[PDB]
Amino acid sequence: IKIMKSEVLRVTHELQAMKDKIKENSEKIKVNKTLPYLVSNVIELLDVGKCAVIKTSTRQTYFLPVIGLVDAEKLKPGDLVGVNKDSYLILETLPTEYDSRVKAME
Amino acid sequence: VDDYTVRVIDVFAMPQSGTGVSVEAVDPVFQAKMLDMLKQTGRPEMVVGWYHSHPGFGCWL
Amino acid sequence: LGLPTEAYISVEEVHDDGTPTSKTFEHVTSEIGAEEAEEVGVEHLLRDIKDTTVGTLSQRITNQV
Amino acid sequence: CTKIINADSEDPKYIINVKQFAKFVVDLSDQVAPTDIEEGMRVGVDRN
Amino acid sequence: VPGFLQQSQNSGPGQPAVWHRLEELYTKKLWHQLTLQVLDFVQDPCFAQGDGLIKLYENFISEFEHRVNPLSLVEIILHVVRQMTDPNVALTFLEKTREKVKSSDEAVILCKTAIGALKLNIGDLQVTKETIEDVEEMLNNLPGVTSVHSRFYDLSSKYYQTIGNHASYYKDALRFLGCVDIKDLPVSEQQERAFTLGLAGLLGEGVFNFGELLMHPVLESLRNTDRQWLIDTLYAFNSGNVERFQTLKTAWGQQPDLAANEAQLLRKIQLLCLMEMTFTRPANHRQLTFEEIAKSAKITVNEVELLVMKALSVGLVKGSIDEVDKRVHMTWVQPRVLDLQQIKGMKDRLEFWCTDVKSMEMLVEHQAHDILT
Amino acid sequence: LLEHKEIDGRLKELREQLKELTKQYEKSENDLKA
Amino acid sequence: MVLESTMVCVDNSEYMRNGDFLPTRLQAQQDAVNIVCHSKTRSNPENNVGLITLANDCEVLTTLTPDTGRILSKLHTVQPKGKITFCTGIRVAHLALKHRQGKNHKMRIIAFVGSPVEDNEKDLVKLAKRLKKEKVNVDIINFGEEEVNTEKLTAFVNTLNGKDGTGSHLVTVPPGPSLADALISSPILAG
Repeated sequence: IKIMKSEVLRVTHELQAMKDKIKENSEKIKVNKTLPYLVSNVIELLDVGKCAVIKTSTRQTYFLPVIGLVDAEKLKPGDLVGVNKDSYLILETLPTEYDSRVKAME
Repeated sequence: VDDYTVRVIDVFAMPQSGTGVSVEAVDPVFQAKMLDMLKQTGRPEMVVGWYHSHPGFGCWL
Repeated sequence: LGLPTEAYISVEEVHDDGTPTSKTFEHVTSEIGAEEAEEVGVEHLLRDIKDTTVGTLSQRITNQV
Repeated sequence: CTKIINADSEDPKYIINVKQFAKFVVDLSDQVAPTDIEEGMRVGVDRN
Repeated sequence: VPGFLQQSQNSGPGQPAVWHRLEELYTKKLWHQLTLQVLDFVQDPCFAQGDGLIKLYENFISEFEHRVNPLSLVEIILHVVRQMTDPNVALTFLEKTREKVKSSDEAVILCKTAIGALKLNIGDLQVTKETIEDVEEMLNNLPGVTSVHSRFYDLSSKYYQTIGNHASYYKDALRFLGCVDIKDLPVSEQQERAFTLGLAGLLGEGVFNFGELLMHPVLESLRNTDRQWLIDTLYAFNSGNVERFQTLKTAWGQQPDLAANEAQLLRKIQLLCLMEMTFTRPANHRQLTFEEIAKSAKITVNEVELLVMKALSVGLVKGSIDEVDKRVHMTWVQPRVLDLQQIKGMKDRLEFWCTDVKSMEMLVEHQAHDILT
Repeated sequence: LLEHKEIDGRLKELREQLKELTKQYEKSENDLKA
Repeated sequence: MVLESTMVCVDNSEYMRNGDFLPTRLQAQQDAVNIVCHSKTRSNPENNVGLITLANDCEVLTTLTPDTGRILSKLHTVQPKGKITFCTGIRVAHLALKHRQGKNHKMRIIAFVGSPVEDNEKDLVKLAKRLKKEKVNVDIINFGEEEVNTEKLTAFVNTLNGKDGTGSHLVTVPPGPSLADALISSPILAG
């Protein structure tokens, strides 16, 4: 019973510490995922556990062993994403622009 | 050492920041704790200057 | 001649099958290896009359000695 | 400039097309207000 | 509690001083002094048949301490359960204690090995082996206690009434001898232990030479008093001399445990003998004619091949046999203890080869001084 | 059973319910290696 | 008031297994270091505190640091499963006191011994001399065993307080009421 209370105090101190650790982690995530992302057209997703090849708007193809800082389930092969300008990883997904006639038709 | 000599005894890196390589990229707190704590280690050397890598751009400012 | 470093690791055995307790750091084979953009710094720090990676007959006989 | 990404002052980024160069999502400068920026207009953007 | 302590101050050797010390330590609520006092008290020479009141006393003491190291508390419990001498109630008491002290330290471990030791007489296999593997698998980050290993000897050694536990029993018995550094046991007890150890070494199927058996202090120090025939057998087997008359002398000097395994003992001594002939000739003439092995190992030349094959199979030598010319080639990787005079001789051999190395180094250096630069 | 009603009254939420922050830490570590 | 780096010497030995204080002598040491470090930190905000184990080895779990929460948590789960050693403990305390960060900090440690020290008076007195040469001013408090303020400890005090020197007070704690007020009446007023 007393060991239980000691474990309770230990776990609450661990909670307090890992709070600030996850905050530092988030700060450095925002340090990497700042704002001036580059949009890329995701050509397709390949299995490896998924890796994606993308065609960034700088007419350049790129293979990503890890799919950035976004979930990886929907991720349609053509879903426009904001890939990092220098390290080329997917910081965020943005809604699809248009599909030729589907915008040519209101 | 003198007006004709600068002796870079050592260098310590700095955390990568989203700004890039600027004067806001030097964390005053990180710089401090590193300075006092290296002084404790046995490296009580004043900060001579800074360095940054221009990858493939050559050497210039 | 041959002693740049020696790396040791502690193991959990008393001393042998039939001996009292000890710890007895274990030697591990050590190599001095560098990746790119570190080995080049070594070379630039070097480039005295030393090096000559290609093995001339003179250098090979010196190696045998 | 293109779609406002549905900014609402928490997503001030917009996908912008610099001619034959690429397209980028970018946030505003402090000297400009979002009310002065809407889709489809030419906007001067910094290098850094 | 003081009522029984003062009333039952008697019924114990040297009762007044010790029980008044117990009184004064109890009224002052000292426990570690109390725990050392009680371990000394239960380690007294006696039968301590007053089990009921002593178990009640330790019941109060253990319920009230709740922080005394479970090593000492479990030592007291071990002595008291040795005192009760009744299997089922002792088992239930051990369960109650291990549920009273569930600390991660060496309390449940000693409870399990005490269960195994008490259950060795009934149900040798079905419960003790799993406790053994449990103890060894969660023996970690406390190697310094060095008593659970003595109890491990107790369990896996009193398991030697088998054929397999003659080399494995020897293994954990040497491990135990390492476990108890100080001798601190009666000469008769260590003599019995070295008796069964020599038995293990001789009847060990996988143990052939296995030095450090003669060089372990526990046997060499105190086995020269009585039953020296076994130590003589150890000498002769490590020396490889069959010594038929003296080996038989020990055979009918110790009729049991050696007449019924004489075949495997002969196998072992013959392999050791071949080891010695390989030792004697320093590869100057490696090819040994079958006459040497026949006369030396006292075997027929039809059986040298068989014993060589056996020695290769077990893993001690890695030679080969030339039957055409009646020779055997030997390239073997089995070393031995090395007899300090032999240390000096091998030192001289090292000196010879090192000065040869040095001489050729100077020769090449002088001849190539033009090129070395 | 004095202070052992269900589990110390507190460990039920601290052990796993408030340990979901370790799952979020795992997510953070995936963000790291990405 | 004065800048200092405290190096507390907590005992988790097996001779600590005493009932001299009501709940637990080890817990008596835990809340005693708790209260004394509370008083010291509250006395001077920038002071540094640390922890040393003396059982079968000198574990230095927390060194000279200003924060009190983490040393406090190190007090818990101390697991008293060892054997005390005063001399090596005070040696480690002294060398840590040499390795303090701020040079102005006047050296100071808090030592709590509740076990009978098994040693020889000659080594003890020579160690008192060595600590006297380095002007390391200790306070020593006798807990636990009935040989409170043993001749070893009195010699330590009168030698470290050589002709009323550093101020290693022989504050006496009864083998009974090691009460918090009994542990704060003397030191918070003086040492």
